[PDB]
Amino acid sequence: LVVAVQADWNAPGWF
Repeated sequence: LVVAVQADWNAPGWF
């Protein structure tokens, strides 16, 4: 859900 690390629910992140 965030923009930083990998890929989350609906964003290019996770934490």
